[PDB]
Amino acid sequence: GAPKFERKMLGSYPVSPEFEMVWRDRLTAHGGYIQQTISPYQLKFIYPFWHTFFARCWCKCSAYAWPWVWPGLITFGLVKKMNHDVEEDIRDHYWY
Amino acid sequence: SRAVYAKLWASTAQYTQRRHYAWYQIWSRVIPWSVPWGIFAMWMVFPAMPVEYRQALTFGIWQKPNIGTHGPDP
Amino acid sequence: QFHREIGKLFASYSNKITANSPVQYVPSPPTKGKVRRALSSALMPVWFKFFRGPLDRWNLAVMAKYLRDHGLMYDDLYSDKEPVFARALELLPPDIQAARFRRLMRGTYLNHLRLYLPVHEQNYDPFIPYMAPYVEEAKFQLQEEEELLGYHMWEGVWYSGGVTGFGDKEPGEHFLVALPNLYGAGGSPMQA
Amino acid sequence: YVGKENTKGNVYEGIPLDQSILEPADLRDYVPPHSNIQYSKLDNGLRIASMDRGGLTASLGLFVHAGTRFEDVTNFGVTHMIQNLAFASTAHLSLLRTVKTIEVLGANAGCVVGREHLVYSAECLRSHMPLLVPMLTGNVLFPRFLPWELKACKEKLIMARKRLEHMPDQMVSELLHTTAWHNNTLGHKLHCTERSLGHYNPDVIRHYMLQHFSPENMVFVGVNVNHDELCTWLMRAFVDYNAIPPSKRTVASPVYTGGDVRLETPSPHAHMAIAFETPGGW
Amino acid sequence: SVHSHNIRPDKHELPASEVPLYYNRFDQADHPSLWQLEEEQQRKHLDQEVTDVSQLVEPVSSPHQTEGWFKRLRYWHYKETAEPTFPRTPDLSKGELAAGATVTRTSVWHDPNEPAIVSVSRFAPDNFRAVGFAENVPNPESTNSDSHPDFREYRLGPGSVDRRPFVYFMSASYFFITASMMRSFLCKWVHYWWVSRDMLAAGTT
Amino acid sequence: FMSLFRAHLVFYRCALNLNSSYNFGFLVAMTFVLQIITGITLAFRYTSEASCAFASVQHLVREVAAGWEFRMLHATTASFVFLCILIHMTRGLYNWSYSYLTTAWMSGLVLYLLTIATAFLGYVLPWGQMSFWGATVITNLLSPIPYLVPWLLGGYYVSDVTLKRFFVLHFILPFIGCIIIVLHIFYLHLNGSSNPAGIDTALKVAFYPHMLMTDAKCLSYLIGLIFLQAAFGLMELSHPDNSIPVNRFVTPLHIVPEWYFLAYYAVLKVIPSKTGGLLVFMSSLINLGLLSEIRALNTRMLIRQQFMTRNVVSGWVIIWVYSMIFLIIIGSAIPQATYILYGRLATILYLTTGLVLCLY
Amino acid sequence: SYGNGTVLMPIVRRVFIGALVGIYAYAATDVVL
Ligand SMILES: CCCCCCCCCCCCCCCCCC(=O)OC[C@H](COP(=O)([O-])OCC(O)COP(=O)([O-])OC[C@@H](COC(=O)CCCCCCCCCCCCCCCCC)OC(=O)CCCCCCCCCCCCCCCCC)OC(=O)CCCCCCCCCCCCCCCCC
Ligand SMILES: CCCCCCCCCCCCCCCCCC(=O)OC[C@H](COP(=O)([O-])OCC(O)COP(=O)([O-])OC[C@@H](COC(=O)CCCCCCCCCCCCCCCCC)OC(=O)CCCCCCCCCCCCCCCCC)OC(=O)CCCCCCCCCCCCCCCCC
Ligand SMILES: CCCCCCCCCCCCCCCCCC(=O)OC[C@H](COP(=O)([O-])OCC(O)COP(=O)([O-])OC[C@@H](COC(=O)CCCCCCCCCCCCCCCCC)OC(=O)CCCCCCCCCCCCCCCCC)OC(=O)CCCCCCCCCCCCCCCCC
Ligand SMILES: CCCCCCCCCCCCCCCCCC(=O)OC[C@H](COP(=O)([O-])OCC(O)COP(=O)([O-])OC[C@@H](COC(=O)CCCCCCCCCCCCCCCCC)OC(=O)CCCCCCCCCCCCCCCCC)OC(=O)CCCCCCCCCCCCCCCCC
Ligand SMILES: CCCCCCCCCCCCCCCCCC(=O)OC[C@H](COP(=O)([O-])OCC(O)COP(=O)([O-])OC[C@@H](COC(=O)CCCCCCCCCCCCCCCCC)OC(=O)CCCCCCCCCCCCCCCCC)OC(=O)CCCCCCCCCCCCCCCCC
Ligand code: HEM
Ligand code: HEM
Ligand SMILES: COc1cc2[nH]c(C)c(-c3ccc(Oc4ccc(OC(F)(F)F)cc4)cc3)c(=O)c2cc1Cl
Ligand SMILES: [Mg+2]
Repeated sequence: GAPKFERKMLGSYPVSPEFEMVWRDRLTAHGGYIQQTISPYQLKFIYPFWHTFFARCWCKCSAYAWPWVWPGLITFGLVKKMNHDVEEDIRDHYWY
Repeated sequence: SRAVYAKLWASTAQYTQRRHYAWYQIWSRVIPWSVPWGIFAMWMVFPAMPVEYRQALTFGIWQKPNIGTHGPDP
Repeated sequence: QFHREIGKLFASYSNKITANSPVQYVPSPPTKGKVRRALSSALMPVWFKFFRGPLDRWNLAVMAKYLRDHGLMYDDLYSDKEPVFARALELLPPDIQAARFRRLMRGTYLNHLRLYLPVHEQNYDPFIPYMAPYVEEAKFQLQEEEELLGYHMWEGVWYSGGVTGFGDKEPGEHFLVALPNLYGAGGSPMQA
Repeated sequence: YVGKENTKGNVYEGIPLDQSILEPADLRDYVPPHSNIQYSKLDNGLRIASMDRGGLTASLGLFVHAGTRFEDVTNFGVTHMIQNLAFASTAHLSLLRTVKTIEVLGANAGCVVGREHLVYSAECLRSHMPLLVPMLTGNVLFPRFLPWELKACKEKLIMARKRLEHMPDQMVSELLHTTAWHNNTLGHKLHCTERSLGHYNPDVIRHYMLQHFSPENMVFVGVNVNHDELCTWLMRAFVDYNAIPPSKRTVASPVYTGGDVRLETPSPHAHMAIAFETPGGW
Repeated sequence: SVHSHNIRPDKHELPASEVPLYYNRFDQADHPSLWQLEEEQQRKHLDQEVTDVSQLVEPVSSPHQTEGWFKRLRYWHYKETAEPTFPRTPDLSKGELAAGATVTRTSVWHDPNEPAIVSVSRFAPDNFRAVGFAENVPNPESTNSDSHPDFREYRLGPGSVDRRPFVYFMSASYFFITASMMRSFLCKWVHYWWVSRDMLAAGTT
Repeated sequence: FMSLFRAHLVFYRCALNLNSSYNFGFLVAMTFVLQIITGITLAFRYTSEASCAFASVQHLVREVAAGWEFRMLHATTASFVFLCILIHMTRGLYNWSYSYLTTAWMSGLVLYLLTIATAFLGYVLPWGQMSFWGATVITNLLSPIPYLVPWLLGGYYVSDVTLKRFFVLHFILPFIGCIIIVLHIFYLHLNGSSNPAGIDTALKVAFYPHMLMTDAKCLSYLIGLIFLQAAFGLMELSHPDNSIPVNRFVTPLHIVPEWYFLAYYAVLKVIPSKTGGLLVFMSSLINLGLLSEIRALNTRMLIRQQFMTRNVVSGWVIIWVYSMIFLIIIGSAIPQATYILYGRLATILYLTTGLVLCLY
Repeated sequence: SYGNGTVLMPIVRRVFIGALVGIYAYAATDVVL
């Protein structure tokens, strides 16, 4: 949950059992904020996914390139070198 | 005075050593519980050992049961 | 009296430490040995130029680009689940606490969309240590408490008062003290 | 106590208290001590006075001429705040280590606020005097007044007058002062009010101490101590650091007005008090 | 609570304002403080000495009351039957009780020679007490009877031997018997787990 | 218990930047449910008697209505249990989740060992050649421990008595696992879950409906892929020799266990010593458990973000993953000197990566 | 530290470390030394 100095409540009404986990993670909104949300019944909800497709795909694929792909190519190459030495070792021992 | 303040600061310099002295005190109170648990363990595995070994740990006291069956063949 | 003899050994080693303790600051001794500090200096011009040097420089570039993409500072990466850092956050003044709150909100939103910030919003140094004065004061407060109160393994009543009895103070945080009530509507420890 | 060197245990085991265990080397011919008061002064102006009666428990006290009669409409409650922050963190010792070390020594200490004087005091075995002197003088030499420590003391600051309401004798006395010297000098209240919380910040406190807590306005007293040894350790507490500098202050004369005040409260008795002024005081 | 009351109309169990079951004779005090005088001027049966069951006081209640097929118990007091809009008016001259609906929905409390505010002040439940109250209802002084023993008869006082060694040898003996029982049950479970007599023989050749 | 249901599955608040990497705990749970349902159903017609076990499985498929569906679903879903667990564990090592979710990590490790033992017991039940000879071998690697083998079997060899008791244990252990899942969740919701960025944040929303619909979407894919594989047989998840009756005096030409046990079976195969190979087994588990105390192993204060994004030095978990894949290939190969050489190369990486995770 | 009841994990930490030091020391003496 949250730290003790954040869990402190301003009100006095008792915490209801269905809300025990909500108030175990209370966090103070330091400085305040203003929130605006639209009803899902009044939004386009598939077009936004494709409108931002190229930007999202660039971000994900760029992050994964070095750390995942570069070790994978090396592992693939080692798999081929291994299989090339096995064949040659079978003929140097059993073939005439 | 600075001399007084120095001695008060140093009073708690050996924290690590005092925690080690705590280890000794507690482990000395706990370690005797190994005897009850040890007796029960040997008590449980005694019948799974060979007859020759069962007579050694008891100084010849223990012997096979005599219930009146499986006697010598004439 | 076997306990009094062991206590004599502890006491002898204790008095020796005290008699050899300086009364002013003295630099700590070198850790690595002379044999290890000689090989490093001999291989340094080659090891540093081609390996260790570029490793250090790649590391800082990787960190800086990730933080700037999300609008974050390095110190924003520490958690309030650390006792030291939690105490430090309690000591902050309003203006610094508000800016951290806002950066953390914005960075969660950007990571959700997976969209970079524009380059002109990334023109800042993310490695400014804005938490340092409060971290060093927190360490001092908690080191005092531990030395003055936590120098022994204290006994206690077991499974009484909502706690286990082995040192916990906040109730219901271990499985063997889970489920405090069968009937009723329960309650909050923060409303006692 | 990391182990123990001595291993002889209770060497008086089995010996009842109707029998003495002393040896001839423990006997002396009594020599009375110096029971008259001796006087000394430091170069910064601190006055010192002590007397020895031969006891084993000493009493130590630091008196400051800075009571509630010196407050004004922008300061009401400041002397009570300083009393509740006594033995808090100083430049060379934290709050926790100060109060925990006094307890482990077996001593008792406190701070009491009044209308003309503030007093810090402690009592302890007479061999611990050098250890207790700095923990008394530090409150007036270099207190820090940390924000988070002021915020932890704000609770006990209001519970004083609340606890005063259910103490009839103390309430009649306060009402007598507030009514005798209307809005001046000896008529100011001792404790804070909810209004006082509007100026409970370090700058107001530190400004009050700079006007009243100079060494010339302080006296130190001990009982069951060696005079020369007390002077040496008091000199060592002030030699390396700078004290609040002196200041000239004019003391306003009290203005007696008299009057009448009532306070209804659930009680089976009717408390009544009538008084007059004594010209000149002490 | 999880229990509901059963206040409803009933055609066979008539309302108490018409069939009370309990003996319907009550005295009435102008102010309930007067009952303290009744308690000091009336005699109590429990202060007389009787020796035989045949001399015990006879109840004023009649045994003939509840009737019906397969009704085993034959005497009751109270019921939850609903009271109607216009209940029967109690007859105070015969000692009948006036309480609840029979005060609020009847004119039983009117008195020609008194203000209404004064008359109705005497019809709170603390103003009525059943005949026989002062003579009968017990008020015990202890849970213990002087005809029965208590700890004074059984206490081990000065000159007595210490019991601690015996109490703990009693408990220790129970435990070394119960420990042996457990060890035997576990050893038998392990044997059952091990090879059987038919397979041990097949291995020998 | 409905206030607990709404507190933990309706109003529980979660960080907005969660994604599919945080959905595989639910999928594992659902695989247990499916196994319990299909398992109990198979038990109504299975025979533990060794002389008739193999035949009871075939008769179940060939004669009983829908018998093929419950048999093939139980076999396929078992493979998906281990794939989900592997992805589940790898997320934790990528995000250093064990830093503050300590008892959640330890409880999870116990669940993993319980699932390993359950799967091993179930694979012996059909009583084919691979059932018998795989149990004989895997139960000999435990020979260094004295008398830990002849009792679990109750005989001088994997006889008909071992089969009866493996059935009862296999029946019971999954329900014990369900008990430990409750502890697992207790230790998680004590602290709250982490997020992909590794930061604290107040931008959280309720589980229902936003996050509940992501779990539901993933469930659809799982059910569709299980049925696809079960009803058409696209991949080869089972070995053909287990379609042959047991023969105690004829060893098959190639003995290899299921794919989810192959990698560590290869490690133990390239180490010649039998006692040294079992010590290697303990050290690996000990390393995983020690990660629960990673905060204390160095005085520098750690961070959850590990900075693998765009980093050419990669991360230790990624290097481990490829070493595991490399060993699955070695384990599936015929013994040959060249295979043994490279297998030892990969074993060093497999073990060293675990140890260095405790360094920072 | 003072104030919490996490009292078993510090024991598990010291047992695991010790076990590792013994496994890799028993293998070196058999292969190297
Ligand atoms: C390969 C398999 C995977 C599937 C195929 C590949 C994936 C893409 C398929 C195409 C679907 C997307 C089409 C374009 C977007 C449509 C929505 C929209 O907003 O468009 C207008 C929008 C602009 O319009 P606007 O004026 O701004 O706003 C208008 C709306 O009001 C804006 O309002 P809104 O934003 O709130 O949303 C409007 C809403 C309203 O949409 C409608 O118009 C309502 C339509 C109602 C029907 C819904 C579909 C149900 C179909 C079920 C199957 C048939 C059942 C019947 C019986 C069949 C019997 C055989 O849209 C929908 O609900 C979308 C419905 C379609 C869902 C996708 C169905 C695909 C599968 C179909 C077959 C079933 C699967 C096979 C199994 C069966 C056979 C074996 O433009 C875009 O969104 C941009 C378009 C570019 C994106 C498409 C990119 C395609 C290429 C990438 C994929 C390449 C292959 C995979 C590569 C990766 C793997 C290697
Ligand atoms: C005031 C009140 C007074 C009241 C009246 C008096 C009260 C007392 C009267 C009592 C009369 C007797 C009553 C009957 C008791 C016995 C019968 C009995 O109970 O039998 C059991 C009874 C049948 O017994 P059994 O199995 O036929 O008995 C066969 C024998 O055990 C056969 O066993 P075995 O042949 O397999 O093995 C025997 C072997 C076993 O041997 C061993 O296992 C070990 C032998 C080697 C030991 C090596 C020791 C080396 C070190 C020596 C150190 C020497 C130091 C010297 C120092 C000198 C200093 C000057 O022992 C020997 O050979 C003899 C020992 C000779 C050697 C001498 C040393 C002995 C050990 C000493 C240890 C140290 C002691 C001191 C410690 C403290 C100081 C350090 O079983 C039942 O009735 C079972 C009923 C079903 C029970 C159901 C339970 C519940 C089931 C549901 C469970 C689930 C729910 C949980 C429920 C939990 C509930 C708690
Ligand atoms: C051609 C052949 C035809 C054959 C068929 C039968 C033909 C019969 C024709 C008879 C014509 C002449 C008589 C007409 C009488 C009409 C009475 C009437 O309607 O009520 C008027 C009138 C109705 O007015 P009401 O206002 O309703 O009054 C009701 C009372 O208030 C009631 O309340 P209460 O408070 O006044 O009374 C107290 C109450 C409450 O008392 C108690 O709760 C106390 C109980 C204490 C018990 C203690 C027991 C301790 C000892 C235990 C021993 C060990 C046992 C366990 C061990 C067992 C081991 C195996 O007592 C009772 O509840 C009495 C229980 C009587 C049980 C008798 C049941 C006999 C059943 C016979 C079998 C029937 C067929 C069965 C099904 C067969 C298969 C389909 O009732 C009365 O005035 C009272 C009359 C009561 C008469 C009862 C006895 C009648 C017997 C008739 C003869 C039966 C002969 C059967 C054999 C024939 C062989 C050939
Ligand atoms: C039309 C004509 C036909 C063509 C069209 C297609 C036709 C086919 C049908 C249609 C198909 C398409 C239909 C539309 C699909 C729409 C949905 C969609 O796109 O789904 C993607 C979507 C991605 O999730 P997201 O929320 O968008 O983003 C999550 C982030 O990526 C998480 O990232 P993060 O940054 O938040 O977390 C950090 C970290 C945290 O870690 C994790 O999240 C866990 C670990 C992730 C890595 C997984 C790999 C490690 C496990 C290895 C397993 C070994 C198996 C052992 C057997 C080996 C046998 C030899 O995760 C990562 O690092 C993830 C990035 C991994 C990149 C891997 C790069 C590989 C490079 C390979 C290089 C090769 C070089 C050599 C080349 C040689 C030849 C030249 O996933 C889902 O929605 C899941 C739905 C299914 C649930 C699973 C149920 C089945 C379970 C079995 C499969 C298990 C894998 C499933 C994926 C797991 C992803 C985490
Ligand atoms: C509830 C609401 C919902 C509605 C109602 C639901 C109703 C149902 C709920 C249940 C109701 C009934 C009550 C059930 C009570 C159950 C007991 C209970 O709650 O205890 C919790 C209790 C925690 O209590 P707590 O209040 O939370 O905190 C206690 C302290 O105050 C503070 O302690 P701390 O916080 O400092 O540290 C605590 C930490 C302490 O952590 C530890 O001490 C470590 C424990 C795990 C160690 C093993 C993990 C792997 C480690 C690496 C490998 C090591 C190998 C061994 C060699 C080591 C080096 C010598 O514990 C944990 O992390 C928890 C782990 C969970 C363990 C649960 C297991 C229960 C027993 C059943 C075991 C079955 C195993 C089957 C699988 C294996 C089959 C072959 O847990 C324990 O302390 C018991 C630990 C037991 C460990 C058993 C390990 C067995 C496996 C060992 C490895 C063998 C490998 C062999 C391989 C061979 C290959 C051939
Ligand atoms: C996580 C839970 C479970 C797993 C991983 C699991 C795994 C397995 C596996 C791998 C097999 C061998 C399949 C084959 O190759 O034929 C099997 C068989 C079997 N299992 Fe399960 N099982 C689980 C739960 C259960 C439960 C709860 C039961 C009964 C209550 C059960 C009953 C059976 C039966 C009767 C068989 C023999 C039929 C057969 O081999 O097809 N299983 N199990
Ligand atoms: C039957 C097996 C398991 C089940 C049913 C299960 C279930 C879950 C569920 C539902 C979650 C929350 C959702 C999620 O993060 O996916 C979770 C989280 C977690 N699990 Fe598992 N789990 C299992 C095995 C494991 C194992 C083997 C480990 C590690 C060895 C583990 C460690 C964790 C951790 C560390 C988290 C918290 C992740 C975070 O918040 O960063 N669990 N588990
Ligand atoms: C860095 O990231 C990781 C490191 C990992 N390290 C290890 C050691 C394991 C692991 C644990 C237990 C286990 O159990 C065994 C079953 C069977 C056996 O024996 C045999 F022969 F295969 F049947 C031996 C053992 C097999 C494998 C992992 O899963 C694992 C996963 C990830 Cl992601
Ligand atoms: Mg650390």
